[PDB]
Amino acid sequence: YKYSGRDSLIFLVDASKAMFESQSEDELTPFDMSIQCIQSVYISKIISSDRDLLAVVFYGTEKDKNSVNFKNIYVLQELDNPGAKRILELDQFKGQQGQKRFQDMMGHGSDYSLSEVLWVCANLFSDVQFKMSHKRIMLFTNEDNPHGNDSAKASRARTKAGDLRDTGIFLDLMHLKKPGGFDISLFYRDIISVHFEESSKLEDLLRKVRAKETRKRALSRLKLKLNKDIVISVGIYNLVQKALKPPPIKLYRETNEPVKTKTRTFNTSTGGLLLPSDTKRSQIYGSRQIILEKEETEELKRFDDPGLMLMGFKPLVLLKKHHYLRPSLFVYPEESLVIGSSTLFSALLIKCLEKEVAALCRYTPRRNIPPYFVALVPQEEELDDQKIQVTPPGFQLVFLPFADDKRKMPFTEKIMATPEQVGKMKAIVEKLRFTYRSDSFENPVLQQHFRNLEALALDLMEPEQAVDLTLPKVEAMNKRLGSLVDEFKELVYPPDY
Amino acid sequence: RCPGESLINPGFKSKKPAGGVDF
Amino acid sequence: IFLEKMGQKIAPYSVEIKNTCTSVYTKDRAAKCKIPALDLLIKLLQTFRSSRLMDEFKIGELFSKFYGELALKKKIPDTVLEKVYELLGLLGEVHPSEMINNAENLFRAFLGELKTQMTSAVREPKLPVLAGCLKGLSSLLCNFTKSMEEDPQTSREIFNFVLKAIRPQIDLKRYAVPSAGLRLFALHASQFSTCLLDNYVSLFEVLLKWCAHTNVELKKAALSALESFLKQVSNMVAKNAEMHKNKLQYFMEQFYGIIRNVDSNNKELSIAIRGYGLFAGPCKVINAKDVDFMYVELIQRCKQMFLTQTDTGDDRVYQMPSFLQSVASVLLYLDTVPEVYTPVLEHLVVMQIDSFPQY
Amino acid sequence: KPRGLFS
Amino acid sequence: NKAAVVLCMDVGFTMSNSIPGIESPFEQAKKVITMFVQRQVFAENKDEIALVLFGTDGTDNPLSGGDQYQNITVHRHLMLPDFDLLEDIESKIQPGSQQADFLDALIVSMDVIQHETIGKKFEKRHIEIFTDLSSRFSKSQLDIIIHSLKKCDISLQFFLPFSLGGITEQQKEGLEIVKMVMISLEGEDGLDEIYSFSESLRKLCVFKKIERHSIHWPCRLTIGSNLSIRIAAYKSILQERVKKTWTVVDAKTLKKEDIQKETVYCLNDDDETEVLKEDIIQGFRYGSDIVPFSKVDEEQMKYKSEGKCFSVLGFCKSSQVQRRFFMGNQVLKVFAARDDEAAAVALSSLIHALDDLDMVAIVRYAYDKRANPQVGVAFPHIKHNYECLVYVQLPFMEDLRQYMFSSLKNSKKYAPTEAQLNAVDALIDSMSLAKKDEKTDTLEDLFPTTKIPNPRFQRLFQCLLHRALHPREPLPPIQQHIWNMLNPPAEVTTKSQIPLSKIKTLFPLIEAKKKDQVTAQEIF
DNA sequence: GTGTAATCTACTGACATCAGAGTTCTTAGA
DNA sequence: TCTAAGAACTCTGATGTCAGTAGATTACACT
Repeated sequence: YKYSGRDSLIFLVDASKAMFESQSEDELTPFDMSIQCIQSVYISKIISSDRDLLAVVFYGTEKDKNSVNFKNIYVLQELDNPGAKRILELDQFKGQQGQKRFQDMMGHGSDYSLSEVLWVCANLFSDVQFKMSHKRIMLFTNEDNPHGNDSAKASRARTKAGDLRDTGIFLDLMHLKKPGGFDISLFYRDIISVHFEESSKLEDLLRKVRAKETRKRALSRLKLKLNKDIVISVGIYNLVQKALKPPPIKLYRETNEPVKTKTRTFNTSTGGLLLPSDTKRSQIYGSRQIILEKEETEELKRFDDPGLMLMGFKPLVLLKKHHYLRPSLFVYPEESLVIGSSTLFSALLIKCLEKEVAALCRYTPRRNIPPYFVALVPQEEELDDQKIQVTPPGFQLVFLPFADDKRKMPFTEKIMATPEQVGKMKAIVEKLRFTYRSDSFENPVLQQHFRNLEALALDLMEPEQAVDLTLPKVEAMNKRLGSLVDEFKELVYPPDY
Repeated sequence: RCPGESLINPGFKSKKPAGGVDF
Repeated sequence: IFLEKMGQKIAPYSVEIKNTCTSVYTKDRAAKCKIPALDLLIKLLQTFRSSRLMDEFKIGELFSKFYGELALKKKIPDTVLEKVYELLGLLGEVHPSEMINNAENLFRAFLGELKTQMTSAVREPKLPVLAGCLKGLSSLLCNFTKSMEEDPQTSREIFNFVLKAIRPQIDLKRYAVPSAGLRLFALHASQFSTCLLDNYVSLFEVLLKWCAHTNVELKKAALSALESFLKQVSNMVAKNAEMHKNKLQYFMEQFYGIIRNVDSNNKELSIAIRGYGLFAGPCKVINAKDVDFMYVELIQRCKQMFLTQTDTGDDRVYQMPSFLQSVASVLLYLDTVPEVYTPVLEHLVVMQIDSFPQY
Repeated sequence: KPRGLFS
Repeated sequence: NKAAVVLCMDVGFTMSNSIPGIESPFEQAKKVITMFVQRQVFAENKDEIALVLFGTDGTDNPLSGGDQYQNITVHRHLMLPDFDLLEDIESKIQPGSQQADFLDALIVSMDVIQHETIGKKFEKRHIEIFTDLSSRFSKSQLDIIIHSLKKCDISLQFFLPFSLGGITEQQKEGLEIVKMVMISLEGEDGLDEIYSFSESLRKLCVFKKIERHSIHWPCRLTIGSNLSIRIAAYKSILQERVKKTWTVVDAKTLKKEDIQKETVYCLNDDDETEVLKEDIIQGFRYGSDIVPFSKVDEEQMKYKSEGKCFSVLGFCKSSQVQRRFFMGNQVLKVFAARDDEAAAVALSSLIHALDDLDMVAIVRYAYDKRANPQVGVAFPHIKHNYECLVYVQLPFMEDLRQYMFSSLKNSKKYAPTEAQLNAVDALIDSMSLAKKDEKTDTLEDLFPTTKIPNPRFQRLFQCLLHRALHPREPLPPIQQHIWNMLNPPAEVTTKSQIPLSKIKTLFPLIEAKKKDQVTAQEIF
């Protein structure tokens, strides 16, 4: 879908006693399972996408809250952006005492009707003003025949859920270990888009996974001036960009209210609230003072207008991988401007890969920025993993240093090791061989930070303290490697350290 | 379609479970 | 809307609308609440100009509160900074005695900001802010006159920034800037009049050109500026020698060539009738025997201001009052000539008074 | 490597 | 280093007169020393400069004589450069109507270095002679001078109006006498202290590269719990920023302390002004609501690294680490500790055992305590004088963005036809910079972009120059030689024009809009 | 004039980013 | 016998960017 549309998601639990207070074991509880799910996807969505909408609803309860079509349904929460007080409302109903806390309020086991329940949720999504990209309902019921004993009750539901799917709201399901069996082919076969224990999907809602997830958006758009005249529009996209702990919002102590930092400039002698025109900019050199205006400290540092000028072609081997400037950015075509320029770009991509070549360009991302120099290395897609595109096809902008960047480094000379000293090393190295994958690690600080933030925010008894994956697991490095550190200590240097 | 797309956070690709060094 | 529906009707309760506007403006952060709070002050001050209540408004507080905001003008959103200047320059209009020492530092502020905004190399102009300056300045000049007799440098600077706003040096795709420069020029051509005889053809060329643009408020702002331009230019030779026959020839030619022919709006055409009225007090100075013939030609033009050829619902709403608002000046200082024009004034009397219920 | 004028 | 420089400049009559295809040898030398003075006028080196003029119609020196030590002025003493020296060089200096001797000026200048080098500190020293060879002299003190140039430890650079691949017999014989003097000083390297005004104006074209070190950092490379090696890394690429910030100054007083920057605070309940030392507490944001931390309770719960660590996690092929993903602010070069000969053999073994397997290291790093822990790829390479193993940061799982860009081989709506392909086939060979004029299998490297100086700093110092010498005037255009350097023009543009001319027809070029500037209200 | 289009130009949320300022460490150090 | 000049890292604040929303300007048009 288009950029702005929120994900929006409504959670809809069976309040019926026959599941709600029920267990075959003692070790879980289907309502305590669903509520855990709702709290846990909801705490995922809080860290990861505060912009996307959640609601939660109980059907078949005995005391009601709805707009209309009231009987035996209670909207615990209408659609809203997610936060702490909502997670605190769900927390109240959890656990052995929780399954009594709920009973003092909304009441349990009464008759219900899916064609009314699906009506209610529909009205909910309608009532909200925002643009929605995905509209999804989640069923937390075990009741595999949903009391369609009256087939002329049940045909209402099936038609109404035809109407859900027809209006482009989706609906989705989880089965919840009903004693002895559950089978979708009896009923729910036509409500969703051979026999089950409990859903292999449901564990994915307990991943508790944390990052920002920020959708595909351009960094900027530019014109690749091949010369004085021929241009194509290309995008500039950010495939790799270091995340930061979110900017902290300064607060008033006594009320927790946000407060404005409200800075001014004031003359050291006098009451002049000096305006931006009152003051210049300056330097000191050679015991004299150089004076420039607030226009020209940024008229200096201009050279060009936003674009990409072509500078001719190179071998890919001469672009030496030791000197690297800043993270590489992707280039991909954009018919939003320069229509049909995709036809040129695609031929340019295809044929550079045959030539074993890069294009060299000069690059300005904005007006009032100096040109850097950038090699456009061409790119090719590994769809072989059943069209999981690990690599998009296009170009990489790889940046190149200038003289000033390549800092001087001290004198040293040696070519010291013998073939035995390499030969022992060639063993330890081959014993320590693993497979790195790009996603195999996580930031120890930024992951810890969210766990501290939750303890403070949901008022938890403890920080979760989940230990990081960057420390070497040194006992495994002792054992897999084995004792071979002694080959350095014996064969390579004296015993004095 | 389903195979790579997360149920917690749709359209976005499924976050695999952290890994680290293991031989 | 309700203050406009009702007007001045019952003044003795009105201060509480002011207190609501300054309280809203200070306590609400949203520009979309600051905008109506400013807008309602503009109309409130503008309608109570002649009132009993204009002292208890605390009009001298109101300058100090909204002038102080220019201390951090860079932080104020662009469209709110229109209205701060619309307001500030209006304080100089409505109650001059409380502005008497302040308005000179405000001239320094308005000129210094507008020079910076028109002539900066580092950025394209913030069109809303530029418009806010020309709008506020148009009230400022109503008192505190920078008329070319005194302060010749600042009065030249105001005039050649009005040329920078008025000239379509390149065409804009929105015209709030020309629209504001035109209202300024229309109310204050009296301030810059030696320059009106310096730049004279380029002024009437560009002013006439704006009259062709189909945008309606631009067109009304355009047209009302030519009337005042010719008004000031008339006063410039009501008390000057023969040197200006060359200039009078250009005016008595060109707009007459429009009146006697043009297929255009009642605004373009009824101005050129306003024009021909004004030049009597100039023209008597070279020859009394052209003063009668311009009255003869005003009434012998009325037969074709009539003859619009089925121009329903537009022509009488501005056409004939212009015939009468261009015919006193041809006799006011004279006593020479006998008059058919008096009996034929029945033609204008009955026409004019019959059309009183028609507008 | 160079020095003097070539500092 | 703290250096001595002594410009020893011939200002006799004759250098005013020339081969008509060039500027005079007088003004050529004056321009060279101008193009020099500018350099250390900006660069924050600790280097003292002196000026000596010879062929002067007067004389001013500590050593005055009747025939020797005469027609010489010691015009400026040995101190750090300044703008008034640059103005005097650019505008004050005159040819004398008389003539003088460079051996003459050299002895005075070298004796001035023997005075100045005692009472204040130095490391390296130079003397620099500029002339047309109109000096007439006896070949007197020369062996004692060459001996004394060793005993004083001063090198001589010599500057001339003509080539070393219409000149007078006097210039030919004078050069053989300069050769004989530098052969006597240094032998075969000695003639590389000799420079033409031609090649030097064609080399002094630009301001200096910004001089900065990478600071030392001592550490311990640790492949397993018991085995540590001493390591000390240096930054190698850093995206470099200017030393001095733009100071803020009052428009009429021009004093850098008449402005105080009040960062005042407001609660929105009609301008209740807070005190940061008592009443302001940072918060983070958590969904639809704010939660208060304390800056002093984040430090109680914050992830604290247990040490200033460097330690390898394991190894894996070059295949595991594709080009794109590299994510760093800087590159390290990660070296065996100074005078540790045990580390030297051990680390040379480490990286020589990576040169052959295509294996790479993966490493936890941390520069110092409290700073963030860090991960990534310690990537080896080889040069005949040392082993390379650079360290570079790689992404964590939340630094990496995955998007399915609509994939382009589905070409049925964006057709790459035979004639379009058969145009491009010639473009990308035709506009090659790298030309095969070699048998090393290294191409000419016709545009060595990593050897170019940053145009941002050339442009900055060029403005600071112009506004120093012309202190109330407007700013200049980009100096043209900067475009001539920053372009890639010469023969490549002569090759390109025809293959580009068939792109213009075989491919479409539908519109884009334009936007304006101060041109939106500027003259003519 | 009066009334209905079509369409330019704004403002905001959000995301990257240079600069600028606060903070701990090496060498040169009376 | 130690006191600043030079690094280094993080963090904060402004400027510019993109996508999307919607208002007011302003064109087009009536026989």
